[PDB]
Amino acid sequence: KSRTSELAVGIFVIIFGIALFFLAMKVSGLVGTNLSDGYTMKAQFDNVNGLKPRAKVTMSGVTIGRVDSITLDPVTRLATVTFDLDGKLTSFNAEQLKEVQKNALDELRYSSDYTQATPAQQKTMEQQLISNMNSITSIDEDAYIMVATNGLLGEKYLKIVPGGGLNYLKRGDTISNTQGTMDLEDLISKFIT
Amino acid sequence: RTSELAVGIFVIIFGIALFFLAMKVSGLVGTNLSDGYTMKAQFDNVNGLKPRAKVTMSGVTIGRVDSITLDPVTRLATVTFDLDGKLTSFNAEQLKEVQKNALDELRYSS
Amino acid sequence: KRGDTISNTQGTMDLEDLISKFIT
Amino acid sequence: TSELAVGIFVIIFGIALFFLAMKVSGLVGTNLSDGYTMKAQFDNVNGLKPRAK
Amino acid sequence: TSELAVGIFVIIFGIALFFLAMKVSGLVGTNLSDGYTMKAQFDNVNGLKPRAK
Amino acid sequence: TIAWLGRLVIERIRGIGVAALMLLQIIFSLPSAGGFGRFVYQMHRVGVMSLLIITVSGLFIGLVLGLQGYSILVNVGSESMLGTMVSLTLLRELAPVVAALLFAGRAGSALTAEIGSMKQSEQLASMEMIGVDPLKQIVSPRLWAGIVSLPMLTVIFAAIGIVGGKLVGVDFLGVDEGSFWSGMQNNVQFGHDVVNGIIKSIVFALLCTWIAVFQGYACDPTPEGIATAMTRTVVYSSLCVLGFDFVLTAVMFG
Amino acid sequence: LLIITVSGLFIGLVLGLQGYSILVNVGSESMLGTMVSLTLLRELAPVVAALL
Amino acid sequence: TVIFAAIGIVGGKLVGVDFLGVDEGSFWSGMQNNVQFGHDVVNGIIKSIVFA
Repeated sequence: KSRTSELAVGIFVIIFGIALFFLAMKVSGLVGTNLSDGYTMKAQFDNVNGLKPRAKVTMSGVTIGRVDSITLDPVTRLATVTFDLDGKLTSFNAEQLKEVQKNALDELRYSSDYTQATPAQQKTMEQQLISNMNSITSIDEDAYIMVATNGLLGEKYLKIVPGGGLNYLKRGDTISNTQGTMDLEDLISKFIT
Repeated sequence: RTSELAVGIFVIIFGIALFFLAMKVSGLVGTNLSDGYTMKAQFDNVNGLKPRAKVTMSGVTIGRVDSITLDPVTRLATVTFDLDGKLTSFNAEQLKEVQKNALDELRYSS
Repeated sequence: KRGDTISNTQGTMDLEDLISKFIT
Repeated sequence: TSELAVGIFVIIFGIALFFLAMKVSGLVGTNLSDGYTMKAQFDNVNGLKPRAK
Repeated sequence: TSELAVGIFVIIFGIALFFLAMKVSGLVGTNLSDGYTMKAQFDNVNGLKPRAK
Repeated sequence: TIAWLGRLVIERIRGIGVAALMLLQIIFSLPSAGGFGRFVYQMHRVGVMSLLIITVSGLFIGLVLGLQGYSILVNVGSESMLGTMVSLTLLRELAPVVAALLFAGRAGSALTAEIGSMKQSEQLASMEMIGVDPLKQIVSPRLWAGIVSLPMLTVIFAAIGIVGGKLVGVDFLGVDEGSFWSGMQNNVQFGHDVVNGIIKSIVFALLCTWIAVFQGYACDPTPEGIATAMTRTVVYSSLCVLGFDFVLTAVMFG
Repeated sequence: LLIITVSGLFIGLVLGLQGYSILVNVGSESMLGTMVSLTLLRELAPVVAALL
Repeated sequence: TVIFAAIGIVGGKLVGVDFLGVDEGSFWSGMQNNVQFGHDVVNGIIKSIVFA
């Protein structure tokens, strides 16, 4: 019965390795997955009272991303919050991008002054203004961020308010225009007392 | 022996009689055969909305929110909306009545 | 009829504007 | 082997303390001392409780 | 052969004993941080819990 | 000294390899349909004979959940919460585990003991010379009775647990039938609160019965081995149910 | 000890995940402490341990 | 029984607080609020003497 022995171990190793894989893989349905294209962004704030890691991010009320980390800079007194946004929702489809690239340039060359530039300069501007868009998402130049509340009880989350700009921010950059929350004793000090 | 198999059969029957109780507990959802009607709607903000949120006309339940997505170049939300047509489609008599009223007026005002 | 788009817009309103409506 | 049983069972005891002390910390209550009783009169204690602070 | 039995003995055996202790103390009572302390007066700490942020 | 553990581990794991091979043969090829008409008999000893235990335990679990739920829920929402918690607890976590372990006990040790004796007495072995493959004649209907029986028992356990919960939570302790029933309908979806209980039940039924057959059909023909096999089938299927329950629930509701 | 320890770890992790997926619909996560402790101390340790 | 619960609580925290984003302070506070060593732990033990 010496010959059967070997085969038995080989079967074990394979069935067992599969079982280990199954566990490691299947649990990813809930833990360890970003569920996104992975672009990140930064922003700074004056008051982030009641945010949590894993609070939602939205545009127009559509879930668009996650708040990953919160940290304080001790010499500026500002909080820094890091985002994780999903490219499938924030990037432009390439066909849509063609439209975006072209209408952005029409405003930049005709409402603004690129057509008055040396034609060589005009081409240079168009070439890099557009090749730079291979690095962008839909959030424009004037987009706000502010912290948001969820329900009349619940955890605090982050809101993006787009619109009115021409150019776009590159993934990895910092959104500059931000506004902080209000604490309860200071709604009171501002409007009641 | 039949004295042993009669029971083997019995247990499955029992096993069904209390299956039903499980269905009374979950209730009936996901209706109805005239499901096909779906609708689209545009919104500026959908912050608290969810898949499986209910839909109403005058408070009667008539449908479900199925999917919420963003259009990145219009910056609008678009909602995929299952309208349970069983309660919104006209039956033949009812159709004749709305149809007649609307046709009578169509050829009077135009 | 069938599956058209309802031709009307009316979204929700956040505590942001419920508050901005008034000055504090 | 009896020597192993003796040299090994001590582990269930080392483990018993480690986890029991953890349990005390996780659910530690209030250790009162030098307590006194006092009484006071009231007109209404609606919804006051037998273990209130 | 003992070549394999010895390698098999060490794996898991030498992991599991430490594993049980470290995966508990790191969660229930052993820690390390560069902590500093400060004191303050208050007139009325109503309801502030001992573990508040 | 130390190498002893080494050898123990190596051999136990070899055995799992063997079990996998056995399972493949029993499920892979079963052409003898004419003899499978008897599995309905076999079911008598797995399914029919186990309702008493599953039923009694289901009632006690339902009543206990009722009382503990209530003493916590009076501070939060018993009117709405007894319904939702009794039904979700039984459908998601307890019918698939409590019934699975009671079954592993009552059917599992009995089944392994029976195969064990078939082997120890040499009775089983005598079939090889008659040309009747014992896997198709002895093992097949036992493994199948296990697959069908546990899932049906799992449903009954929950059905009784609901009766138990209501019997104390609503009828002795002062709660509305209306909100109990509607609460359950509002939060319990067939898809997938009832369905996931059933899926987990199938997984456990296969894993647990598979082990009971495998250990009963032991290598070493020594009387001491029957008692050892019985203890081991309870221990191994018990840990496997808990291990797999964790992963499956993690996916289903995560 | 080995069997009871492995069982305790899986039960703990299961309660954690089931509690959480219910609590996120209350929005009250402080309950993980309160419920993991009460469930194990009052009903499961005395029953799961007794049955294993 | 005690060891089982102890492992179970730790397993609970390990996922409930450490993987799932719950502020830890509320976990330990939630345990103290309101289950106690002198009551609920004691009843868990009494039941285990009976079962043993």
